Amino acid sequence: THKSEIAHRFKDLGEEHFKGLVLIAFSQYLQQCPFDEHVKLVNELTEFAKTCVADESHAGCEKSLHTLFGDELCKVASLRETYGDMADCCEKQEPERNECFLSHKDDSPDLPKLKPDPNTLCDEFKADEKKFWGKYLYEIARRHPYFYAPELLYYANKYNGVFQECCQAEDKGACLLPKIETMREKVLTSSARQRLRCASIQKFGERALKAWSVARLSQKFPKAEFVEVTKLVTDLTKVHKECCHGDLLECADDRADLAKYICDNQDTISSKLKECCDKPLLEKSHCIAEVEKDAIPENLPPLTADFAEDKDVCKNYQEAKDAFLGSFLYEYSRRHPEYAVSVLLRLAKEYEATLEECCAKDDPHACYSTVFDKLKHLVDEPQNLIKQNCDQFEKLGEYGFQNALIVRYTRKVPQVSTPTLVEVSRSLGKVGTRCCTKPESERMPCTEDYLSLILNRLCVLHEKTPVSEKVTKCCTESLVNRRPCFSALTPDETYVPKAFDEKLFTFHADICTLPDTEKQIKKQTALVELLKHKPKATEEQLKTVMENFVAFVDKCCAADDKEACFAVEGPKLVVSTQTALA
Ligand SMILES: O=C(O)c1cc(I)cc(I)c1O
Ligand SMILES: O=C(O)c1cc(I)cc(I)c1O
Ligand SMILES: O=C(O)c1cc(I)cc(I)c1O
Ligand SMILES: O=C(O)c1cc(I)cc(I)c1O
Ligand SMILES: [Ca+2]
Ligand SMILES: [Ca+2]
Ligand SMILES: [Ca+2]
Ligand SMILES: [Ca+2]
Repeated sequence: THKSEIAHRFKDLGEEHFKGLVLIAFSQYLQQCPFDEHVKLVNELTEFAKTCVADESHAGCEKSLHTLFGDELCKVASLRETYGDMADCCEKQEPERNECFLSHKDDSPDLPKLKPDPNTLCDEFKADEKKFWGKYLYEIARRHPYFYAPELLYYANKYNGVFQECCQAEDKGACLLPKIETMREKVLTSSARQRLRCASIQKFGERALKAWSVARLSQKFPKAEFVEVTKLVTDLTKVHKECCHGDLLECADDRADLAKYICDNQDTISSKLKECCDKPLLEKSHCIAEVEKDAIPENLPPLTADFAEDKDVCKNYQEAKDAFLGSFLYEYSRRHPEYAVSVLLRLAKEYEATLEECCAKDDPHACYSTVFDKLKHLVDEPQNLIKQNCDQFEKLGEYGFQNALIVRYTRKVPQVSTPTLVEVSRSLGKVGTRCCTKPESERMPCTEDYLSLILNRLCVLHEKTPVSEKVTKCCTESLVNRRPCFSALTPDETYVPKAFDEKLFTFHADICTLPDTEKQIKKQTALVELLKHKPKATEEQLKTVMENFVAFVDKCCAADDKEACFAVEGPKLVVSTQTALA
């Protein structure tokens, strides 16, 4: 019995989750407002839902969630003061009003860094568990306004489980701290991934997210029929769409239905689902996401048969380009759980091009007969790139490898801003640690997938106020060729070196008194600057400059009166460095 969307969401999801989803919505839309105020919004909106559960015909209950929510945003008194043109949105009609609001969501918000102090935290948690859960929802959402919401609730539960276990113990910090750092990695990954999903939707169509999904599921569910994989992909894709347009109640609902659909059909999807399908809802959906792949069906025809050798290939393609191509991507991926989905979509796109050309020619079959070998370079390229880069990772270690990446990338695209260059090169530096030690069967999936993620963060940060047409080009050409494209950029000698700014290379006694993250960043920032100033420095010249810098920092940190020391050796470094790079 459903004619009120908000009555329906509230009945299906239940009050606790409803409130969590609503809090998240607001925290993602108004990233600057106090936690209190957001709680008040969530409570008025939840009472209005209750009134609707009670009478589904009460005035307003027929209104979509975007309508009701947007209406709540439009009542915030501090709205124009705190967010400006975001308040122009109020003069639009739905869906435009929600598109313009979406468009103000800040991807790199100027916010204090989260640094946990176990006593205050353990105390707050004992005082009020729900409210604790809630500020978690809040701060994380504030920092990731596109966080996949039902998954953020899952993490808020685990967060709670960790605090419930550890606060009991004697050494809180030693219990809390490792667990919180591990989870912080997992949250940052999660965040990245959903940002890529939304941005892909927003820039390349739903069709791209769909293709990716066919590839992913066809990998996990190699036995499932193309029809089943198709249905899964449709529902799952709709889920991502609702979450990317900010309708969280609906995304969480459709997701709960998907997990019900899956746990109810294991027999035609996968034998690896027995475990997952016995957990409570959030845990269940999460487990379904990360599930181990099932066995590949034992005797399978070669791909060559139906896609290169058959005589009707062109005819079949021509009757249903999409189903034919969908079938290609499905059939390739169920056989290769060891290729990265990025590679798989590249193979598929190559296949489409090959066909678009050959099916037009006088004798198509000879043109398409030999396509698979033409497909070979798309697998060879990134196998090689991986081997090569992990070596560099072996000797240098994380931070050495990051310095190489900062060098590479700064030469590559120097019109790009220092903070982004830095953030992105560091993150790229994490790929070796995350992947290189891996047994070969994962290594390509592991690296390519991670890089799409980091390169998407580059695009999203660059799209905002674009400075490198080179970047814009790599980011917006094809979603799937981002990596190769970026790998393919060579440095530019038209690039006129940037004028010398003393401000950029003056260092003070504060650097000794920095959390290490801030140390490495201050340095890495300096390195990026130097390379925008001296585009053509060489690897040895740069290594030496580095040696001089670390000697200098160590020296001045070590004296009991350091400000004098920096005040004196600092310009000595500048001189020396300018002489070396003269
Ligand atoms: O991302 C954070 O800022 C963050 C902060 C805390 I405290 C705990 C976890 I898990 C996080 O992911
Ligand atoms: O990404 C998800 O949230 C997700 C959720 C469900 I339920 C099932 C699969 I396969 C997924 O990939
Ligand atoms: O940075 C790259 O170009 C790169 C590309 C691939 I594919 C794998 C690894 I490890 C990399 O470091
Ligand atoms: O999980 C996904 O469905 C997904 C979708 C896209 I588009 C890109 C990456 I990396 C992903 O992991
Ligand atoms: Ca910003
Ligand atoms: Ca909707
Ligand atoms: Ca709907
Ligand atoms: Ca439902």
